[PDB]
Amino acid sequence: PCQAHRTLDEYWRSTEYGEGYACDTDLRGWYRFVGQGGARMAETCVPVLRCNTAAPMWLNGTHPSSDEGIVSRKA
Amino acid sequence: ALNIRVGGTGMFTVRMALFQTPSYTQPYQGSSVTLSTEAFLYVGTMLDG
Ligand SMILES: *[C@@H]1O[C@H](CO)[C@@H](O[C@@H]2O[C@H](CO)[C@@H](O)[C@H](O)[C@H]2NC(C)=O)[C@H](O)[C@H]1NC(C)=O
Ligand SMILES: *[C@@H]1O[C@H](CO)[C@@H](O)[C@H](O)[C@H]1NC(C)=O
Repeated sequence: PCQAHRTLDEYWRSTEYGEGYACDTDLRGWYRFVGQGGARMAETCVPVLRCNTAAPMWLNGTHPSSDEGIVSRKA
Repeated sequence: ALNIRVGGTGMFTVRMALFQTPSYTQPYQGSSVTLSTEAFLYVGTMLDG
């Protein structure tokens, strides 16, 4: 878990980024969000055509607190 | 000494690919792109010859 992960340092994945078309067909596994974009990903539905992608996603709900374990969510 | 002179011609391999990202990282594997005119392009050319 917290020891086995691949960091992702992509400054373009920010909610601020204007528009692109990259699509994550190949992202497999646990990943660590690091860089200027931040440490956590989206929490509300960001408006369309952001994050270098025509149709971005987002986690609905909230981040689980510390010491909560494995949590199931539907992005 | 008998000299048999032969010749030929070859073709080098040169390509391009649309990088799906800024910083020119990942190629595009789809056969067509439908984009917004305000978005930006990111393409480069390789040399495998
Ligand atoms: C995220 O967690 C799930 C749950 O442990 C991992 O395994 C998936 O589990 C579901 C539910 O049993 C299966 O239907 C999937 O086939 C499992 N996925 C795989 C790839 O084996 C899942 O691997 C984890 N996903 C990532 C991207 O790390
Ligand atoms: C995701 O959470 C949002 C915010 O609470 C909610 O409107 C939506 O129904 C949730 N989606 C699912 C599939 O439960």
